[PDB]
Amino acid sequence: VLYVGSKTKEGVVHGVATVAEKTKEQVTNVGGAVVTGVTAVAQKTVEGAGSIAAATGFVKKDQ
Amino acid sequence: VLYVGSKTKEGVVHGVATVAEKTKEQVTNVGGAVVTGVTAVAQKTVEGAGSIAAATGFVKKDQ
Amino acid sequence: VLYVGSKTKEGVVHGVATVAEKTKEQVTNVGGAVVTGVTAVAQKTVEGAGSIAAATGFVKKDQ
Amino acid sequence: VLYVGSKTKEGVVHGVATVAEKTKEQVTNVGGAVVTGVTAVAQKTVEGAGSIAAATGFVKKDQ
Amino acid sequence: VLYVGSKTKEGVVHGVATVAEKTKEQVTNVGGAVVTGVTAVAQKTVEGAGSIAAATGFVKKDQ
Amino acid sequence: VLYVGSKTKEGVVHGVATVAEKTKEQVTNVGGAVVTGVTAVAQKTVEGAGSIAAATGFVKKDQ
Amino acid sequence: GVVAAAEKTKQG
Amino acid sequence: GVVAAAEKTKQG
Amino acid sequence: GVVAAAEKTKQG
Amino acid sequence: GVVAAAEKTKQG
Amino acid sequence: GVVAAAEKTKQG
Amino acid sequence: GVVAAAEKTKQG
Repeated sequence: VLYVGSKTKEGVVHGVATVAEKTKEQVTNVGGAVVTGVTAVAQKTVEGAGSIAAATGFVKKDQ
Repeated sequence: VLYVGSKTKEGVVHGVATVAEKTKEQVTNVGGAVVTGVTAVAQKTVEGAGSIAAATGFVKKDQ
Repeated sequence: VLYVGSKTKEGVVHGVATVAEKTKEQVTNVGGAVVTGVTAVAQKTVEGAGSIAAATGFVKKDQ
Repeated sequence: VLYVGSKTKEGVVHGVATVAEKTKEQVTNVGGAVVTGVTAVAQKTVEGAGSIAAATGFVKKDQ
Repeated sequence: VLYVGSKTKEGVVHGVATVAEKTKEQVTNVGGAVVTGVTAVAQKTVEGAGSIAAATGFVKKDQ
Repeated sequence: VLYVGSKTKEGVVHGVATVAEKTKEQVTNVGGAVVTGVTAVAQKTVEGAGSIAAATGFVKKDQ
Repeated sequence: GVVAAAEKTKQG
Repeated sequence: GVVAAAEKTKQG
Repeated sequence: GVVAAAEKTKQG
Repeated sequence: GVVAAAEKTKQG
Repeated sequence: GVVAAAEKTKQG
Repeated sequence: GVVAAAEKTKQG
């Protein structure tokens, strides 16, 4: 019984319940970005960036 | 029974309940960014940035 | 019984329930990006970026 | 467009979210009645009694 | 378009989300009644009683 | 378009999400009744009683 | 007549 | 008459 | 008459 | 250069 | 340069 | 340069 660096928990999601009742959902984009409905998401990243729900219209970089 | 660096918890979500009742949801963007409905999200990042619900219209950088 | 670097948990999702009742979902994009309905997603990344629900309209970079 | 006795609503429950985090629940009865944890319950009754969460130890009625 | 006795709603449950995290649940009864965990229940009754979560230890009725 | 006694709804359950995380559930009864975990239940009854989650220890009725 | 009973002894 | 009973002894 | 009974002894 | 376009006409 | 466009006409 | 545009005409 030493428990060195053990029984850890990092980047965990559990026990999620969700109900979504809609009559008319309508997404309409022109030259852009849309992110809708992200749920029950977990991750762990080492030596690097971590992004889960990102949106970007555009990254225009000319000469 | 030493418990060195053990039984930890970092970046955890648990026990979430959600109800969303809509009659008409309508998203409409033109040359932009929209993020709607992010829920039950967890993460851990080491040596790097961490972003969960980010939006950016555009990153225009010319010559 | 030493438990060195053992019994760990990193990038885990469990116990998720979801109900989505819609009458008319309509997505319509022109020259853009749409991400809808991401759920029950987990990952672990070592020495590199980690992205789960990302959207980008466009990455136009001319000469 | 007359709408006689229409578009009614009687005995309805909707849009309920609940989280219950316990470490040790213990029920122990001897010759009695226990009701625990009633939620999201609806009903309609015509010409008769309506009971939802009732408890009764005993109804002893001898000769 | 008359809508006589139409578009009604009686005894309805919808849009319910629930999370229950326990470490040790223990029920123990001796000669009794236990009701635990009733959820998302609906009914309609005509010319008669309506009971949803009822408990009764005993109904002893001798000669 | 008359809609007489039409488009009705009576005894309906819809859109239910549930998560139950336990480590040790233990039920133990001796000469009794136990009802645990009733969910997403609907019914309609005409000219008669309606019971959904009922418990009764015993109905002893001697001579 | 009916009878119900319980008992929980724990030394230590 | 009916009879119900339970018992849980645990030394230690 | 009916009879029900239970018993759980555990030394240690 | 790239071009995208959409159009939805509905009389009635 | 890029171009995006949409149009939704509905008489009635 | 980039261009985005939308238009929604509805008589009635």
